[PDB]
Amino acid sequence: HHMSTNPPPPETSNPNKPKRQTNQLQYLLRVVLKTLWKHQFAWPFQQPVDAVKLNLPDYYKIIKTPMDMGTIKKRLENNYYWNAQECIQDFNTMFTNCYIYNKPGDDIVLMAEALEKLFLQKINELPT
Ligand SMILES: COc1cc2c(c(OC)c1OC)-c1ccc(OC)c(=O)cc1[C@@H](NC(C)=O)CC2
Ligand code: NA
Repeated sequence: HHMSTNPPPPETSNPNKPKRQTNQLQYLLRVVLKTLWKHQFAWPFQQPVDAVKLNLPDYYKIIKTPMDMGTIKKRLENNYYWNAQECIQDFNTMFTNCYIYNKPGDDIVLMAEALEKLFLQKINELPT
């Protein structure tokens, strides 16, 4: 009777949202996102959590601000962001969602931690 569904994905396109192309946002796409996207642990993070497919009916009860690298990649390619901080916040939301939903010893958490370490190493060099 009652089907579980996924929420609409986060907005990747809004012509009326203020947006800029900055050196920092270019670095976030060409260096930061590119590095994490190709990482051996990227696969769970390359698209919204599909709670229907993965049989996680509780995921979107716990995680109220979903984020993932597929969304971030589209945002960067679509010039969705006003500043680097908005994009950094999306990465932080993605990692934090994983830590919140799962338990500290879990494989998925180990994966997120490795991606986060690389992320922090790259944003240490954010230009400007
Ligand atoms: C049945 O197979 C899978 C099922 C899930 C996940 C997953 O990717 C590792 C799977 O492998 C395809 C899974 C995926 C993504 C998550 O966040 C990105 C998450 O928090 C959490 C998960 C999963 N939880 C854990 C502790 O790995 C639950 C659902
Ligand atoms: Na947790």
